[PDB]
Amino acid sequence: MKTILSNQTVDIPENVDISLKGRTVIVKGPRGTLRRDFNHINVELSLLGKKKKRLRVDKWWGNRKELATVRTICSHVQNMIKGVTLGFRYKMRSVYAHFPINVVIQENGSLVEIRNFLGEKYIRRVRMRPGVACSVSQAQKDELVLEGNDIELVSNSAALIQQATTVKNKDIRKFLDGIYVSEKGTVQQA
Amino acid sequence: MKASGTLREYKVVGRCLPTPKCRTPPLYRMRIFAPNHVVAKSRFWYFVSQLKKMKKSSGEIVYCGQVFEKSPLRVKNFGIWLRYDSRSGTHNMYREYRDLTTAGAVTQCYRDMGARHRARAHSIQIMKVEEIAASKCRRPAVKQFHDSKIKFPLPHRVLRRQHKPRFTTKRPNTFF
Amino acid sequence: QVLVLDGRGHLLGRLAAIVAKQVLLGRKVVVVRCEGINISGNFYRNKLKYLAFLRKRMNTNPSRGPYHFRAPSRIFWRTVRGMLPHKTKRGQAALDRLKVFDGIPPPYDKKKRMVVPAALKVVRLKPTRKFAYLGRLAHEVGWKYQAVTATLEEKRKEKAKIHYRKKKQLMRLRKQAEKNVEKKISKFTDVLKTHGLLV
Amino acid sequence: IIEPSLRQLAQKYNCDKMICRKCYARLHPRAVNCRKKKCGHTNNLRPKKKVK
RNA sequence: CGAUGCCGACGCUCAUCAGACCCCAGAAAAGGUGUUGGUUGAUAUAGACAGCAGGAUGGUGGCCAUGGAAGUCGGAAUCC
RNA sequence: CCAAGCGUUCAUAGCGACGUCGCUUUUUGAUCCUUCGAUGUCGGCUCUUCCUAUCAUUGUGAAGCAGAAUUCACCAAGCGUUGGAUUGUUCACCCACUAAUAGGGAACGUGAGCUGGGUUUAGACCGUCGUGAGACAGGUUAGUUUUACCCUACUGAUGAU
Ligand SMILES: [Mg+2]
Ligand SMILES: [Mg+2]
Ligand SMILES: [Mg+2]
Ligand SMILES: [Mg+2]
Ligand SMILES: [Mg+2]
Ligand SMILES: [Mg+2]
Ligand SMILES: [Mg+2]
Ligand SMILES: [Mg+2]
Ligand SMILES: [Mg+2]
Ligand SMILES: [Mg+2]
Ligand SMILES: [Mg+2]
Ligand SMILES: [Zn+2]
Repeated sequence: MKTILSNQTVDIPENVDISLKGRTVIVKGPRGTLRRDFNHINVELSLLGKKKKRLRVDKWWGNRKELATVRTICSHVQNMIKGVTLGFRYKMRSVYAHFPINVVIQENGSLVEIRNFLGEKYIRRVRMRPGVACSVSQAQKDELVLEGNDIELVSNSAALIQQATTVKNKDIRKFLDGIYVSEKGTVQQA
Repeated sequence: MKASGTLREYKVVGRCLPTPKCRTPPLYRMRIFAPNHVVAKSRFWYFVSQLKKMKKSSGEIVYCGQVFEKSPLRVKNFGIWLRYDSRSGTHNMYREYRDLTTAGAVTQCYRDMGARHRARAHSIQIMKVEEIAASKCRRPAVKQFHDSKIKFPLPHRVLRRQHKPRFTTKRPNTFF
Repeated sequence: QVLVLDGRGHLLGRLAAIVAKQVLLGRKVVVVRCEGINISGNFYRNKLKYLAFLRKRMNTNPSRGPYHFRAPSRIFWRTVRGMLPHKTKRGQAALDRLKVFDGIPPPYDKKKRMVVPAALKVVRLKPTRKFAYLGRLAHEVGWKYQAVTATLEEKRKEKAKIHYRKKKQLMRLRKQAEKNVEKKISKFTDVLKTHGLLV
Repeated sequence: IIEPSLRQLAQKYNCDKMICRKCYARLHPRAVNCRKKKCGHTNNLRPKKKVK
């Protein structure tokens, strides 16, 4: 049954500055500027509140499927507020039994070379997504640190450098090797 | 039956035939919804024959009148007690509607069992219609209109009369 | 004396079904920009739908059986040809009035072109339903001149934006001459106002 | 040979899943219905056998 | 292809194999947290459903039947 | 499909009784609808294309997947699936190689394409049956395989608008 109104409301903090050209929410803050066009959802985004303390989304006459697109939007806008005010840090470890996974960062973080994965001679080169800066960290024997503003980019480049290192034609229950995302977090704390 | 047009709301009474034994039998009122009195008397006999040991030949129709609405200018909440058959079994139901007339809400119930359950007009058997207070309704599709300050926009006004300007210069507008 | 229909935003079978009647009514129709036409239903579905058409060839000599035109203009022409008696000299004469194009060639680039609101996608298609561009679909089913039509289209939009600015200018002048002259057109304006032409 | 906490990661991804007895899909641990259209989103799942 | 080029009514339905009208020209058992509508039964400010701990033991390692099965391999038991 | 059991344990890794629901027309039947002023009736050889119910190869999911080998399943018919002893064989069987030596269709593809070993005229032999002439999905041997120059299709060759 079509519901008359279904709406939510993200609460912007005073530190962020947000505007929208229709369904194109642009969010500017301490770390950058992120824009995510929502022209494929058919809702009403209102930048209500003076000084724009909050953003309110409305779906009028929406079936059950379209009522889902409400909280999805309100969660992407809060993941842009978060990735613009704090950042996205995808700390990830490397698990190897015998052959050490020798990883190296080129191009100032926009490319990763993985050598000696399972003692192979193929050097996996993985181009990062534009905006995602990988860097070997310290205090941890073998791990990487991915950093960025857009969670879709950070998480997808982590899925790229995780799926690149997969075991083939073996028993993936015994051959537990790879570069797995251990911790999802933020650049600066809160 | 066939729920043609809009159904009227008929009040049919009828009695068995007088005999030497029962010098006068009891009258039996029913509350039929049908296109016209000719179909209303036939559903009166369908029902009376399914309840009492009484047939159209063995009886007579004492009165078949249309009962109008007592407030056709007040939006009401009608609740109906269906009884219908599917391809496998027969089920009782209870459906609610917002309408102005009782026969209106019953027409909307025939078109609703037709839409949702593909039940032809002859499988359905209305057994009780009752105007319900807004605080006794159950279906959330009907409770949602019980608001005093209701407010909503018509958001995607698709252009009708697509063929009067059939060949036009400007493109259609849907925001209004 | 001619219809110039912009194919952008229109549905394929609805545009065809409407063109194939004016053409049969002795009216010369020119469908332009046949790569803006978009069919309903998700892309990959419409791909599998045209790939199945490609799979229907004459088994003994393919140089005879169904011809599968890969351009959007000729796909539209081919689908209008299904709504015509193209095996009679009044359906061949019909088809001889249709004239389909990709992009807007320069006979019709400088011409106001009509629209059929009985076949548009915004009008005929619920907003939450997917669709497939006939241009993209022709590119992924064997159309080669998509990247050429694209540049030749942007090179046109840049040229038309100048005309539209030189016309908003010719309408600011006229909107201010209708104020410098308002003193001596004051008697010719009320007569156009008491008859609903100028209100 | 390996550390047990780094073994918990790899087991969280490679071994700790559910399998659809009807299409052998690889579903997250808290799965009740398969996600593949080729089995009918069946509710007949099992745990991914643990290695020995 | 003659006739809806009605500002036709109300809902249902997304199919990466849709559907489309007596005879009729093609399908079933069994399924689905796809979605829509119903039926019965529970609990919910004596605060629920989720979500993030503790604690599951004394008798008892119960009697039983086994090479031994100790809250967990079998069976009547099934009480504090 | 359900799931009593099998599987050290554990119904569903892989299977599965008792039942039960379907698909196909490459098995044989049932029918007799078309053809008896004739549609050349078995195989093999040659040649094309198509099916997928996948043997191998590509990319993958699952195991009672340590590796190696091997089973189950998916998208998938692009590309392959052989050389020989015996038999007229289809089928079968064995040797050898191989990645694999999967199953099929097209008037049980294909005789104006071949062959003619089998079947299936007339000659003869043996066995059983019949008093006999003769009979035998019982063995044996010898036994005429015609025509395209027409129309289409296809292959190439002129040309036509
Ligand atoms: Mg192996
Ligand atoms: Mg057992
Ligand atoms: Mg004949
Ligand atoms: Mg002949
Ligand atoms: Mg012949
Ligand atoms: Mg298959
Ligand atoms: Mg043959
Ligand atoms: Mg022949
Ligand atoms: Mg011959
Ligand atoms: Mg011979
Ligand atoms: Mg002889
Ligand atoms: Zn599954």
